[PDB]
Amino acid sequence: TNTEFESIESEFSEIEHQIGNVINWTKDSITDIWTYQAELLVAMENQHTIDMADSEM
Amino acid sequence: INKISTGFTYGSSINSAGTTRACMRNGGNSFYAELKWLVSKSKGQNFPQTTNTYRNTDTAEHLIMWGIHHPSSTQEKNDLYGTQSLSISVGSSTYRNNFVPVVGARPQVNGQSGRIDFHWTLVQPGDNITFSHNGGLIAPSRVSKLIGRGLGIQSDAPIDNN
Amino acid sequence: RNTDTAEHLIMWGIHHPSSTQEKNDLYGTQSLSISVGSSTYRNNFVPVVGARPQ
Ligand SMILES: *[C@@H]1O[C@H](CO)[C@@H](O)[C@H](O)[C@H]1NC(C)=O
Ligand SMILES: *[C@@H]1O[C@H](CO)[C@@H](O)[C@H](O)[C@H]1NC(C)=O
Repeated sequence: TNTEFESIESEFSEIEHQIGNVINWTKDSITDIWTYQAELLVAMENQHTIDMADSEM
Repeated sequence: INKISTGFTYGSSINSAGTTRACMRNGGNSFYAELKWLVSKSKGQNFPQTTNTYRNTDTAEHLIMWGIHHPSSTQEKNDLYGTQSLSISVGSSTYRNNFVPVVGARPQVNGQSGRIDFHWTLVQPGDNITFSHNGGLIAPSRVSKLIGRGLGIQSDAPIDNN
Repeated sequence: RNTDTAEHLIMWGIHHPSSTQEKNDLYGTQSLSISVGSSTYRNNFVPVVGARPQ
């Protein structure tokens, strides 16, 4: 899925304090979603591989 | 980015001879490449009121940018612009604002003691903008124009062309 | 004054004359000003004239 992203955070930053906090909150929430989503996905797929291979035998 | 010339012209009492030591070109005497720091011709005479307008005949939107100058002492402003109460206004068919110079004691910085703040607005095809001012206007002489799309990257590392 | 049991919403506006020949006839020759103050809100505005488009 070739969605292309662009910067929203200035590394050489001089930002405000409210909108900065709003942007900070969503990034961690989505980051936790990806971390929680990814960890269960891999651990979930490993279960099938072990189970499937044992069945073919 | 592309460009188109303003076409602006100014009277005999207006000039662009102001120079600042803080910018580096051929010994220091210079100013930005595409903005004009207007000041009075004679010493002790006021800045005349002038109206200026710009037309857009291109098939695409533009981006006009200008600035206003803040002196740092009462002894400074009267020499440059005059003794009257300065004021400038900008109005397009989609924009409207007003600004006023103000002076006061301030710190020292690498270039002189003073400040200038820039402003900008978008202009549509077949649309005009007008500038009314009698001092303090850092009037542009060439305007910018943006086309296409790119990708901004902000880092610090050697480049590789292979 | 509000005597109802619910909040309201009040709107107003300010006039920007487009030439000095306008304001001196409509409003006068003094420096116009306006201030608005509630128990929760406080602001101030000023008319300003200047050449503009059509
Ligand atoms: C937002 O996060 C950045 C990066 O961790 C941090 O530097 C900043 O203090 C946080 N809060 C803001 C920008 O208000
Ligand atoms: C700008 O000025 C030109 C002058 O020919 C006029 O034709 C055009 O309608 C003006 N545009 C606006 C938006 O008033």
